[PDB]
Amino acid sequence: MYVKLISSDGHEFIVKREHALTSGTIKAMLSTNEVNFREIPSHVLSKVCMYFTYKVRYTNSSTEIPEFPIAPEIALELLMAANFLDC
Amino acid sequence: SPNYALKFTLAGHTKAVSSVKFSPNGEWLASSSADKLIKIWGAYDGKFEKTISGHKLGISDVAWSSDSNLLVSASDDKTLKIWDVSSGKCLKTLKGHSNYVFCCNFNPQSNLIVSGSFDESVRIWDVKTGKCLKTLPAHSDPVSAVHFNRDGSLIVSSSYDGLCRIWDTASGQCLKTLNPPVSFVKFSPNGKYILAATLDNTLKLWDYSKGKCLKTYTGHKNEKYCIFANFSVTGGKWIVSGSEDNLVYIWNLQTKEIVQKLQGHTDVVISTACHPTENIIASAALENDKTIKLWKSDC
Amino acid sequence: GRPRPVLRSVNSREPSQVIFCNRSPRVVLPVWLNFDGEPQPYPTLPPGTGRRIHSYRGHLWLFRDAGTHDGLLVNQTELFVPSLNVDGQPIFANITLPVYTLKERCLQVVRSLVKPENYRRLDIVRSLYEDLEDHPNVQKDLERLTQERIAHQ
Amino acid sequence: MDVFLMIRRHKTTIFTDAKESSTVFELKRIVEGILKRPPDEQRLYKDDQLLDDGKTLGECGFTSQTARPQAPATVGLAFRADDTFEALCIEPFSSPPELPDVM
Repeated sequence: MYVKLISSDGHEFIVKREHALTSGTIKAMLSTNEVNFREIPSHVLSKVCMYFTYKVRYTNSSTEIPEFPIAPEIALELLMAANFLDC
Repeated sequence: SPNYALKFTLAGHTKAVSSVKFSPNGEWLASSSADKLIKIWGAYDGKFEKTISGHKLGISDVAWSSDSNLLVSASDDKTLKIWDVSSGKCLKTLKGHSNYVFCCNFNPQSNLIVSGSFDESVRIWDVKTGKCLKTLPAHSDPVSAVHFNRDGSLIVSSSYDGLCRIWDTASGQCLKTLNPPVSFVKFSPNGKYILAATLDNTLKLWDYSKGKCLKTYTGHKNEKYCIFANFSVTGGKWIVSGSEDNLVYIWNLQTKEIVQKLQGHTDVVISTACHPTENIIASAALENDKTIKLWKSDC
Repeated sequence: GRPRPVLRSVNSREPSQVIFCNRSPRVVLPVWLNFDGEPQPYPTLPPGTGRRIHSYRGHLWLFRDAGTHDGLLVNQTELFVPSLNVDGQPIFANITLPVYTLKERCLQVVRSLVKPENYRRLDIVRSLYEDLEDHPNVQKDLERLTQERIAHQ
Repeated sequence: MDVFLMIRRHKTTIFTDAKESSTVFELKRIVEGILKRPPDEQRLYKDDQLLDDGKTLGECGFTSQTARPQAPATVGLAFRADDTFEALCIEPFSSPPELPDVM
């Protein structure tokens, strides 16, 4: 199962349903398999999807975990997205 | 019960006072301090007599030769110094420990010095040459006290390893061991017993020949600092010790009852000494106090 | 009489040889809980390094970023307790990053770029100001772990 | 050795994983399941380079070090229908604003 997450500027992100369900906000919005965000732009939403992949891969993994990188230029909008998404 | 009362306060040091010792001839009081100085006082009137300087870091301990002419000091600078009391001249610097030296003593003949160190060794030194004769390495934690018995044929040492070890002076080999850190030990003036303190608010009297604990003294506070205790035998027979509640405790040696608590210091009383012929106690306290007190009793 | 903190080392006096192995990109501060429950900082470990150290059975350790005090994991959990060595083998304490929430990672980055005085100059809701100002602190985890250990009783 | 990918066409981005040993063809089978176009109607690219169906993802330069969960590598996707080939076209993502004064 994949879901489609659509950014404010219309970019479509197709991600595993289990990954998207990292966010309780997305879970609520899913209750189509698509979610339209009104204010999260593509450069932020793409970074959020990378987070989901990272979280699911490295959770419970009992291996060395790399840092999740965040560039300064994206940090403040990503924080706002993360807060809204509760992830 | 004795009736010790405060007679003098000696306020010459500028940091914690670590040790006070009366000269064997009764005339003087030596004090040592974190301020790197030794000071000499009149034993009976507290009159300042001289300062002795030369250590590079704080001094933990001082001890007199049997003839009252020499002092040895143990310092944080990893050395001991032998001093001429009359001149104040450093006759020897004893180099060999590899960390702070906490405790020192002459033997009764005063041809030897014993020392104990944070480096977990006990060392035996030649007084005449200053050479280290033996290094005794069996403790596995800082050594807190060292003391010769009455003919100098035995050394007793105590350590944070929880052990009191009796050593054959001649060979250096350990003859006997007597679990909280042991903070203090010394042989009794008669020679039969050992008095040991541990950081569980407890002093114990040991028959070391028999390996048996005869008395326990409590009521005081001692969980952090290595506090020096003493036998008082010039009048009645008392055990004397400082405490972390800033008091000097005096116990009846046989009944183990607290007979006096001497009030006045404003910090941990780390050191007590008893005069060899008169009923006089000296006490010394840490950084919030920095003074020596002299107390006197009718018994 | 009085409660003592549940999170404190046991004074076992039974030695345990441990390898602190820093498998994180952070400079790591080992924190030892003393016998009264007070946290004591130990020497730091650079990223990609490891050290054989002497501890004791039943002693309690935690590990934090030395510069920011972000919490780290040790053998995939918050606390490390040495056990008895078997067969001459040291015990590994593998220190790693947790999987932080994205929000916490973002807070870490924004904190590293903005002086605390200037947090409220950023154009975000007040609750994110308070989130930024709520810096990591070993006492938080001690409180949280104690509450969790009580809930399994 | 897992590899983590963004498969991108126009304004669509698929997040998926494969192995370094996975073939390019096998990646098209993954795409088929999501987008419902068979492998022979797909063309996959690395940058400007059309990828050969038989080559492994590792042989094309997608490695565990270059294609990580937190920084996936991009694969371009273009479709074909019968004799009409679409060119590769990937719309860029939005841009962040100016870095605030206090950062």
